[PDB]
Amino acid sequence: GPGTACLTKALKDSGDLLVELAVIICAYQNGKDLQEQDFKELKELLERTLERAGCALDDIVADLGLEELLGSIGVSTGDIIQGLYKLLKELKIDETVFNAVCDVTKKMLDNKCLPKILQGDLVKFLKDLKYKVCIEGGDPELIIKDLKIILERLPCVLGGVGLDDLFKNIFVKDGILSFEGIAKPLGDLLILVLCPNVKNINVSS
Repeated sequence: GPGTACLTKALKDSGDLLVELAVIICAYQNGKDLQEQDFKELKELLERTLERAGCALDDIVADLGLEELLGSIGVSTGDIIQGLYKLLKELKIDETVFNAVCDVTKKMLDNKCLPKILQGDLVKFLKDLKYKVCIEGGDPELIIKDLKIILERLPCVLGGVGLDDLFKNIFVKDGILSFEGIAKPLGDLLILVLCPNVKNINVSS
């Protein structure tokens, strides 16, 4: 249908749609003890994300067939998410990218980052890491400074460790960033998870 058609083309366009959808889908699927307002905001984010790509969620829901009669007034967001996920696989999306984004999203939820995922801030975070942190030929003192600015806007990823104490434990050592003491979990997340993800995806600054 028109909704699936629009989505199909939109995924082939230069943009962040696949990554953004993966975040939304995996947040819905993995979030723990989600509030009703969380579910409402996730749907609003899906609607907005599709609109920005030139598509309408209503059209997609029509094509998923969720709107016939059925045993409810309205369509459940869970059904939309599961339908959308199945549809994406039918459209042969890059599941390597999808799964890598999904795994990252899971880790960010475990750090209580949902309120910021809801604000659409996660893709922004990956963009900043891609161009300011996970880079080649960078000045490590400058990278430390840039990381400080970035994390200050997404403090949930610090996992309760204050920014000030975290950076008491981040040093240049032998030309590479060194994450010592209480900063080691953050360093692991960057080095093992986030930097490989942002190198994998193509996304604008």
